[PDB]
Amino acid sequence: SVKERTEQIEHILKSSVVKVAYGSSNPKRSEPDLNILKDLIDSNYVVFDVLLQFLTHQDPVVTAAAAQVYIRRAYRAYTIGDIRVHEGVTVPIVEWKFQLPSAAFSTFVSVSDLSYVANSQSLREGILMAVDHLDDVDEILSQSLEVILSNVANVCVASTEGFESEEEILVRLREILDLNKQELINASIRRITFMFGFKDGSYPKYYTFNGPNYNENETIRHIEPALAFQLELGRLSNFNIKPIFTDNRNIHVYEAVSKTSPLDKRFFTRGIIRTGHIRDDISIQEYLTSEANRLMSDILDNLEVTDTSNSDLNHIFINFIAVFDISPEDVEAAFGGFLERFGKRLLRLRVSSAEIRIIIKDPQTGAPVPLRALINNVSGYVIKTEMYTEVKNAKGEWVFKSLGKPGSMHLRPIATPYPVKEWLQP
Ligand SMILES: [Cl-]
Repeated sequence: SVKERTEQIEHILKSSVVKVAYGSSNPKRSEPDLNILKDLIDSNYVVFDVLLQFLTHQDPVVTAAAAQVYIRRAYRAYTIGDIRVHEGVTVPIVEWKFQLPSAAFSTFVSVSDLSYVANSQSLREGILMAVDHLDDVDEILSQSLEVILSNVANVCVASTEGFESEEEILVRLREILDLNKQELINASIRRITFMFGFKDGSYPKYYTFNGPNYNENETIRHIEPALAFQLELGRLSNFNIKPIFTDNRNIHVYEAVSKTSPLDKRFFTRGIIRTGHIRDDISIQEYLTSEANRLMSDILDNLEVTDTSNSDLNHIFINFIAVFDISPEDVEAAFGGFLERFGKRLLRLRVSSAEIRIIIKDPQTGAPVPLRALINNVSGYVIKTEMYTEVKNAKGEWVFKSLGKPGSMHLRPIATPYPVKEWLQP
């Protein structure tokens, strides 16, 4: 598939550009047909693993249809405006304008910086720039910013040949930052992101640095900031969070300490399952349960290497991003006995509960419907799985809605931060 989709894309991009029949030559600078690109933007399969390489595609005319797809699919939670394909000193530059609505996503003025609050009255621009190699950046960046804390810059980087440790790429990027610092600031760039594509099907890496001192935002290291909501970080707001980096980049583990009570330590792992290919043979239900399983294995191994000293209510959050043909009952099926298979490992590790998020193609409407399975180890006697949908309530906030008989969180708002151990308060 990684081959097939890598090719599948090429045809879709160039087919968006091409406007004319054989022999007559096509227009030098022409807009791409969004009806034709739409089926690549609104796709349930992964796209970002295979797409970045086409931003430094040879031709500058698909490069721009590549850009749009990226922007238009990263900013699925935003109200996107219009996009201009500019032309820099060297490589092209793409500018999109955008703004965020008030129920954009499950846990509700920006997605990645939850402290960016604005009134009922706010103006937000973004740059996309492709580069070929990290050395290219410094020259490109300053000129690029000129098309002018509220803006956003995403920089793609087609190669890092001649680099070894991340950490040496990190302080390269820090150099590049601290040399353009005041110039980034003048473009009111709130958050800039370097995104390194790949070819064998690995998911891009992401580095993001914020604010006036462009220090790295560790908490959203390998996720496009626009989609960081898939991590649902807001729900950790009663804890001082800190990442623990891992070799699996679909996995974001965080040490949490209740601000209120330094003795309430936990680890929240939040894994993400994008999907690029399902096998013909197997059921959907069968697919959900292997990767869930896989992911929980990879997850458990990291905790069984990390120092989980006085942790207690350790928590796992698996997030599927695709849409699936399956049924709520079949979904619930798949996670029957899900943890039990891990009982001794979850026991030794103090993992008390796990939450899965799946989306279901509605049989009739064909529209996507979000489920949560909340599995709770507590009351150790048995494991209860409570199944919800997500619904907008009276107030306008997304909310759990049980599938059967009311559950623990039957109409709680999905954004509810995990409660703290209060009895540990002085
Ligand atoms: Cl993607």
